[PDB]
Amino acid sequence: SSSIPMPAGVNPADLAAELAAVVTESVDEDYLLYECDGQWVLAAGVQAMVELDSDELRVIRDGVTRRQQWSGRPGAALGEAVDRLLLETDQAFGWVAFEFGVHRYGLQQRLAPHTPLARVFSPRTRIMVSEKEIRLFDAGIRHREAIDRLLATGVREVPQSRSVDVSDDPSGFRRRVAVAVDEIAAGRYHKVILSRCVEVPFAIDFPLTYRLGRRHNTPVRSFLLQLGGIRALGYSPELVTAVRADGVVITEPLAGTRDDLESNSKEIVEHAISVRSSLEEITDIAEPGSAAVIDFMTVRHLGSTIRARLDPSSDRMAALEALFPAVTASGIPKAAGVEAIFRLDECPRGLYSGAVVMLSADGGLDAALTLRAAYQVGGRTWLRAGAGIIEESEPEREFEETCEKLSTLTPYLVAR
Ligand SMILES: CC(C)/C=C(\Oc1cccc(C(=O)O)c1O)C(=O)O
Repeated sequence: SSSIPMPAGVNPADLAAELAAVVTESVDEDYLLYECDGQWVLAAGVQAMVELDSDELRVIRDGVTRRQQWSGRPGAALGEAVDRLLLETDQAFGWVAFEFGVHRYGLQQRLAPHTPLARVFSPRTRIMVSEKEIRLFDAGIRHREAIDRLLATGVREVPQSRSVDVSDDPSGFRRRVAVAVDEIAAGRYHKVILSRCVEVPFAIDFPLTYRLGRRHNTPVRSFLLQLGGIRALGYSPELVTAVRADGVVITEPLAGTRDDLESNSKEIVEHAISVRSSLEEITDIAEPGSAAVIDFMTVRHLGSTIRARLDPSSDRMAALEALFPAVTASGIPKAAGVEAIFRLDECPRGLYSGAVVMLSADGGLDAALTLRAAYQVGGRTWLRAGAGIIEESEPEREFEETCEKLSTLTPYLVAR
């Protein structure tokens, strides 16, 4: 490591995002910026890439692709490969698709071939930005020069945003909600989350947009990425899993949102069910006795925090797998909710309702639930937002709730 104190009057998110823009202009490299506990970590460059797909795992280093057959749990396959990366570097970063959480409910055979489950990479360089300092790991000369240039000029002003209409319902979200409700009435499941996609008809600047949104959102984690043809940014509302080096496993389910919240029976029940659900799953991977709800049904939303100690027969990937996908983005019971999503949502979800991850050689894992994000693939730019569906839900109300959820990003999109 090296370091260079943070200039006063400069916000770490803005600076980290600018650095992402700057390094991109000069070196034209892939990156992932992850915000975690006051540290904005820019993982710059891909030294080695792990691609996990439904049919194959690939490790790509220096343009050389090494393909792998895998069977069993996706977590084991991802885990084995990632552990290898972590022999050479301290951290690895990436995203996990929603579809990583399909084998667990037996739904894998429904995936098309070459369906992406995770992309995890070890970076060439790491730059960490906190209010206190800027830390450099394995920064070469262009990277050093790039930081210097940024520090020398300081951040660009964010241009004004360009609006998008989210009123159109091309995917029949209203119709699909109606269908889900009938099934719920019919006892197929209690809850399911469904979503819609709102195309953005103009290109956006991802780093400038991420900065604008960040000012106006307060998330558990945030991310900006340019990774393998995918561009994305997001302020994750929820922590799916964290594993500490000492083996403490944390998960933080949230079933609150829109006093009345703390007393509302519907919200209370919905929450209690997730907490109980998280506990059971965490129980699968936990040292016997260790699992506890340390904060319960506290309003933050309504959130609880569940703790456990990872069992020695178990590992970080298995813990993520056990907790995947999050209830908040699937439904109850989880197997039925997931199956319903396959039928009733536009798949494959990919990054939506998945996780963005940071892993460490010390056994660390940090996984954040991906909602409130924007994406660019191909020439396609879009947003995705969803709602929880229960027997009582009405489609028009649900449509507006997605609208509300999309207003986290809609006012803040900078073009280019
Ligand atoms: C913290 C978080 C889990 C709580 C909420 O947020 C969401 C839940 C499900 C889908 C989305 C979405 O944006 O598509 C979402 O934002 C909530 O409204 O309950």
